[PDB]
Amino acid sequence: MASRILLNNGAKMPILGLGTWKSPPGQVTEAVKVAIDVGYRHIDCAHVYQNENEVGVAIQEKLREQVVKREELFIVSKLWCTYHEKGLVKGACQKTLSDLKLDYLDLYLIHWPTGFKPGKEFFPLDESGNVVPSDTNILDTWAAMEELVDEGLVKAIGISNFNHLQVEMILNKPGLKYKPAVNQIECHPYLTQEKLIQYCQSKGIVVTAYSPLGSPDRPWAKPEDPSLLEDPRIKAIAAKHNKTTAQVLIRFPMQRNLVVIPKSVTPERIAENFKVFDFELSSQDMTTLLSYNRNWRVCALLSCTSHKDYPFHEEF
Ligand SMILES: NC(=O)c1ccc[n+]([C@@H]2O[C@H](COP(=O)([O-])OP(=O)(O)OC[C@H]3O[C@@H](n4cnc5c(N)ncnc54)[C@H](OP(=O)(O)O)[C@@H]3O)[C@@H](O)[C@H]2O)c1
Repeated sequence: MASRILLNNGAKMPILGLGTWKSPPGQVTEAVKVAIDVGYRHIDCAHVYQNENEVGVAIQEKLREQVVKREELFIVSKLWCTYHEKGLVKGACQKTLSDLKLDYLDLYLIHWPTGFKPGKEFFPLDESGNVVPSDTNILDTWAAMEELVDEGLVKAIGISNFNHLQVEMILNKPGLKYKPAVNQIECHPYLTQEKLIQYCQSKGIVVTAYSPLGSPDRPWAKPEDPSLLEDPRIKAIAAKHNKTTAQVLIRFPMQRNLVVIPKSVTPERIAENFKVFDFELSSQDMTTLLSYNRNWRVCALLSCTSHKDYPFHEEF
């Protein structure tokens, strides 16, 4: 297990990163400082998480203290759905850069394939509760992403939550200048994603697995829901290897050649989650974990199921 994967822009991306969705702003600065101290070199961020300024304070302190050099960090952020318009993309990227205290991102993703009406609200609603869409299509948003590469604001661009047809749409774009480097998708033993991963990998697109622990802090959790960290079958694999259940759930995507971004704000767990480079799951263990698929999603963007570009009607 090598620590970085080569992307199609020629850059190397650390295969383990720290997630920041739901990390409270008064805890995420310490979380990111601890993560960099214990070896993380990849941080996954987004404007919609409302905590980039505090993530940026941590990054800046570790660069100032010379704990790490900027070239050794791999910082990812995402363009929110209300900024898909051509004339809004650069300013969205620059606001994220200003918050993170950076002069470039290593990777900038389209957060969802669905564009929404621009404005202050992240989920603009009609007087009945549906998301109000944008008419911009995702090929014109991709052209605006390509401009950020050519202006030096980002080293790589990619996509998130795109289905196979939508990835194909970008790959078949007339005049395509840069292929997506990454598709960041939900992936864990209850949503194993075989077909979409195979597709992306065959095209040289690296897949990042989000919610690898099943997001037990997601807002909309219902106790009736499946729980990866408590699944006795996964606890038994961890017990066999003398590791924690979370460590098995992080190692699993790594052995599928995925990048993985577990979130924690707890210092002991941040350190434990990084100690996954010293054991191997067998092929039998990997096949067993894959057999737990149930097509269960943490993140289904339920307010957007009539948007033309909603990604999850599609088999994959
Ligand atoms: N592209 C997208 O649309 C999208 C969507 C969802 C997620 N993401 C990205 O993926 C990251 C990871 O997904 P996620 O935040 O949904 O959930 P996750 O990483 O699956 O799970 C995070 C939860 O697990 C807990 N935890 C972490 N390590 C643990 C351990 N060793 N033992 C027990 N519990 C542990 C955390 O608690 P504490 O924090 O209290 O320690 C937190 O409640 C996000 O933070 C975000 O960066 C992207």
